[PDB]
Amino acid sequence: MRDFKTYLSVAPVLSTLWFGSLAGLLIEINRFFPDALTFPFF
Amino acid sequence: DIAGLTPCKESKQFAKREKQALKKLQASLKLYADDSAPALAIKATMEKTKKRFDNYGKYGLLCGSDGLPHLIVSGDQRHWGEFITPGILFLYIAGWIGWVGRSYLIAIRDEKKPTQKEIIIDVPLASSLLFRGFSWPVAAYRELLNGELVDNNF
Amino acid sequence: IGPKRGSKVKILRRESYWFKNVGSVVAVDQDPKTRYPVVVRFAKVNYANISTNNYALDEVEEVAA
Amino acid sequence: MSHSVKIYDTCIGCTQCVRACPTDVLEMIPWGGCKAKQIASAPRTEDCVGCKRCESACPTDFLSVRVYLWHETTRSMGLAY
Amino acid sequence: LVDRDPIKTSFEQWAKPGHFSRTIAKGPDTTTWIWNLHADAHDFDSHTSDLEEISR
Amino acid sequence: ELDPNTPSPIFAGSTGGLLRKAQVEEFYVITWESPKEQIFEMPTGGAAIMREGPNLLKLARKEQCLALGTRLRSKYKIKYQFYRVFPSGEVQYLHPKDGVYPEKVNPGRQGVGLNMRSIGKNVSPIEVKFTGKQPYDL
Ligand code: CLA
Ligand code: CLA
Ligand SMILES: CC1=C(/C=C/C(C)=C/C=C/C(C)=C/C=C/C=C(C)/C=C/C=C(C)/C=C/C2=C(C)CCCC2(C)C)C(C)(C)CCC1
Ligand SMILES: CC1=C(/C=C/C(C)=C/C=C\C(C)=C/C=C/C=C(C)/C=C/C=C(C)/C=C/C2=C(C)CCCC2(C)C)C(C)(C)CCC1
Ligand SMILES: CC1=C(/C=C/C(C)=C/C=C\C(C)=C\C=C\C=C(C)\C=C\C=C(C)\C=C\C2=C(C)CCCC2(C)C)C(C)(C)CCC1
Ligand SMILES: CCCCCCCCCCCCO[C@H]1O[C@H](CO)[C@@H](O[C@H]2O[C@H](CO)[C@@H](O)[C@H](O)[C@H]2O)[C@H](O)[C@H]1O
Ligand code: SF4
Ligand code: SF4
Repeated sequence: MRDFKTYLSVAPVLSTLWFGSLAGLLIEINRFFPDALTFPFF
Repeated sequence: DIAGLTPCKESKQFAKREKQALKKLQASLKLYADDSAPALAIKATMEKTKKRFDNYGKYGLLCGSDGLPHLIVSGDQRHWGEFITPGILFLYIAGWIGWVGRSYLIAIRDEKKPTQKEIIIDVPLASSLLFRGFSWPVAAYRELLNGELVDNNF
Repeated sequence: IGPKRGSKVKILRRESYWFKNVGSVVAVDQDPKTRYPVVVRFAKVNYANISTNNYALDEVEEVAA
Repeated sequence: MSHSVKIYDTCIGCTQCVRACPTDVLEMIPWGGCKAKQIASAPRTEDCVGCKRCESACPTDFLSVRVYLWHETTRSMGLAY
Repeated sequence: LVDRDPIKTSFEQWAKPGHFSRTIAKGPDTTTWIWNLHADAHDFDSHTSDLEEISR
Repeated sequence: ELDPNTPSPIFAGSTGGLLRKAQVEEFYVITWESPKEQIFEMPTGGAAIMREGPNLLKLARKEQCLALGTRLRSKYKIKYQFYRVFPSGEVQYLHPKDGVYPEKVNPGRQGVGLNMRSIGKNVSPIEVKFTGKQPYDL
């Protein structure tokens, strides 16, 4: 229903469903690794 | 190793921090949860900052006086990924913020009246020009400096 | 239509808002006579609420060409 | 100057364009060819204060006037009283 | 404004640049009108020259 | 005053208009026509009526007495007319002169619009050092 060469719109602040959430999933990485200050690698 | 002291393998001052400070976390002989199922200083908050024992990983990590750990990162003895490892990371992530900045933008100024399509958003995030960033191998590191954004357009 | 009337022109005066930028034109003057002919027009507004100005061929440096 | 703020433009046509401004501007002085043929930038300006209501409307395409007069009477500021 | 009415759309106004004083948000693009819109959003010199609604 | 009472533009009181500096220097005053008894708006905050006579209200300073237009022409009438009174006579015949309605053609009068050179590239700053022999007193 969405193929090739840009799509459908969206509101003024879907940024408030982008600050809240996405970014929100990141506390979700900041407790899985409840900590940082350098980091091991994969 | 360098200006401050040595890591965790020994750091006296650092040790004292572990202990007083946190463990006075204690400080509440009891405070009632003999069996009780809520008040969670008790379990972790300490232990999660704490079972962080004579281990924190081991990280090297220099630690000065008062034993709070300092970051050198000069690419030596041990400390390399306290800037570069999380540095290229900052670069890569940004730049694929604005590679697409210069994208769900350079895809509009055309067709028919295109004068604020941007207060609404055509493909949300761009969700089309999206991956162009991870789908940057090399990319702007050549095509930016040769063609398109070409000195012409400069 | 035969030569070029109003098909693409830069501005070069340095006072004019969209100066170095090239937008589109319209009914450029006919006669031998005056000194402020040529309407020009482009999308981008400017410091006034309404911006659709008239410059004049002593100049339009279009420039290459 | 003594009131010298340039609002001039090129059309100096004054229909659905600009009129506003306490006394100062008795123009319509048609110069021998400028479209709606009324031109220049002022009349006798030794009369009124310092607005920029002067543009706000109808082009000056450059600057637009403001206070610049310095030499400044009193009838030139409401308050000589 | 249409879109178009009076009387003779249910079809709601989602899409076509502007609304709020009449050489309105103009086709031609700008930012000021994005603090406009929120500010003076409630006001009454515009919406209609006629009491009526406003109290409604 | 009263022994000569010649009025026209009704009001009653007000701490608004005319005070000491309209004798000791200049004066300024507006006059007008009108149909039938109508209540107006006023400069200086107040508000009254009309009917006629000369319909000749006197006003502190001339920015004040043209505002009868900036509303007092959203209330019918060709004719409204302000002059300049002194403490003795004339020169400065204010709305007198020639024609009227700032947007017509009889003569040209003053104005000019140019300086020496026109709006063009005055990236050229201030020129000569101000010296009594080269046309910069205009
Ligand atoms: C997409 C984005 C974009 C890009 C590629 C740039 C790029 C640039 N900006 Mg910039 N900027 C932006 C948006 C952007 N900006 C926005 C929204 C603002 C707020 C008005 C600014 C305010 C700003 C200022 C004051 C300055 C710059 C400057 C610069 C230049 C220096 C980089 C820097 O250190 O600033 C870092 C970047 C910012 C501070 C911008 C924050 C906004 C970002 C996060 C936009 C993110 C994308 C956004 C959500 C778009 C939606 C995506 C869409 C496809 C769906 C660089 C050319 C500097 C300059 O002129 O020197 C050359 C100057 O200091 N910017
Ligand atoms: C009973 C009354 C109440 C009501 C119903 C109104 C209604 C109105 N007022 Mg009003 N007003 C009130 C009390 C009220 N006022 C009070 C107490 C004051 C004194 C401060 C004012 C001062 C005032 C002014 C100066 C103006 C109005 C205007 C208006 C009109 C515009 C409303 C609008 O668009 O929203 C405006 C609201 C916003 C744009 C939202 C922005 C709010 C910001 C500043 C946030 C506040 C800080 C807060 C801590 C931030 C949130 C937390 C954050 C840190 C996350 C509207 C008819 C305006 C007008 O033009 O009349 C037609 C005019 O601007 N009011
Ligand atoms: C965690 C981390 C990471 C991540 C990163 C990222 C990706 C990010 C981010 C974040 C971000 C990316 C942020 C940003 C933001 C932005 C901003 C915040 C902006 C702002 C703006 C401004 C502030 C402006 C202002 C102004 C203007 C507009 C102009 C002029 C005027 C003024 C000044 C007002 C990594 C891993 C990599 C590394 C490590 C750490
Ligand atoms: C090793 C090291 C170092 C070095 C440094 C140096 C030497 C620096 C300089 C630097 C520089 C000298 C820089 C500059 C460069 C140039 C340029 C020119 C850049 C750029 C750019 C651009 C152009 C970008 C763009 C973009 C992108 C890519 C993304 C998207 C879009 C945008 C726009 C954002 C340091 C210090 C860090 C420290 C330690 C480490
Ligand atoms: C209920 C309700 C309410 C309330 C509201 C509120 C109060 C809200 C708030 C909200 C909030 C209060 C929010 C906040 C947010 C914040 C956050 C979310 C934070 C964060 C973050 C992040 C995620 C980040 C991170 C990071 C890191 C890691 C480090 C640095 C960098 C960065 C920043 C990136 C009311 C009454 C109105 C009414 C209606 C309903
Ligand atoms: C009784 C005889 C009087 C009728 C006058 C003839 C005009 C007929 C249209 C109805 C009145 C006009 O508008 C009135 O009704 C509209 C629905 O129609 C309402 O709503 C709409 O109308 C407005 C214009 O008036 C629009 O600009 C508004 O954006 C819209 O919401 C308004 O809140 C109200 O002001
Ligand atoms: S309207 Fe403005 S000529 Fe036109 S800009 Fe000069 S006064 Fe009349
Ligand atoms: S801009 Fe100047 S001259 Fe014009 S009305 Fe205002 S004060 Fe008078």
